[PDB]
Amino acid sequence: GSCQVIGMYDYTAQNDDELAFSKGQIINVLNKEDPDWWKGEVSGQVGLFPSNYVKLTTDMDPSQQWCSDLHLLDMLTPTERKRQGYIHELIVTEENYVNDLQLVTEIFQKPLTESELLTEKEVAMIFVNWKELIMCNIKLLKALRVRKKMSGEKMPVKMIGDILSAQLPHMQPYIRFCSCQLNGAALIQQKTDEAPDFKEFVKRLAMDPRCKGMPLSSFILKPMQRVTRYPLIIKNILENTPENHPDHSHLKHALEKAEELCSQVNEGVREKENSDRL
Repeated sequence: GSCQVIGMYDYTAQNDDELAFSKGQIINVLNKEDPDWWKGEVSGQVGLFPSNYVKLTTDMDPSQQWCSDLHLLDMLTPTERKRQGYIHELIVTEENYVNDLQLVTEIFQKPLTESELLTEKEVAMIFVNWKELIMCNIKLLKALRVRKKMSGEKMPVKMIGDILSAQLPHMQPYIRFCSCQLNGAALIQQKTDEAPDFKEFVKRLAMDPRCKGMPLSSFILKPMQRVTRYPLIIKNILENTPENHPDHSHLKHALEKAEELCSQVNEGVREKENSDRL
């Protein structure tokens, strides 16, 4: 089964059929036949490598990636550490996510609603209820920030499910946005093909350093990506919350609201794509 590993030491290839890598480098594992020589790939290059020189990423403590600076982290149980780790993966990636949404508007939406290089409808077709998403997610973010503040600067957070359980219901605008992003994507391509003024303008918009080289056709995919990601993170938090824990019940409720949001979103996408045959 495909998975990632990180190099725990440097390794120079000793034979032509080997994969050389550096400490800290992540390599994609293609197979683990030989329990000593994994087949890996790094940047399109495939080779065998010593399995004892590597560490599965899934075996890495999540608190070490998302909150290594948490206070008293080393005093917590191994299971509460993972719980803090996943809680912070949720909060950190949310900050990351909300800011990217904002970024799209600032450097792509507004600069296009002024470009006059396309109608008022052609802007809705691409960004649809994008602004609406920024609103319900900013609400979530603010709520998480507050809980984070309530808990103490770099202090373990005890509850999170209540906020997610409460916040997920307002995520309904995603069904609409995700359902229409398929055309919005076609639109952007049509224009960047028929309107030379367009291809150039949107090419300039995208070179803003904060885009790190990502075209608007990929930023537009983020709302869907975020919706499918939630369940995954919430389930990991739940799994590290015992049933006698005061947040357990909320987490269970939140996982559920998150899973169906994702279902509703995916149903809408399919529905909308099917109706484009009638």
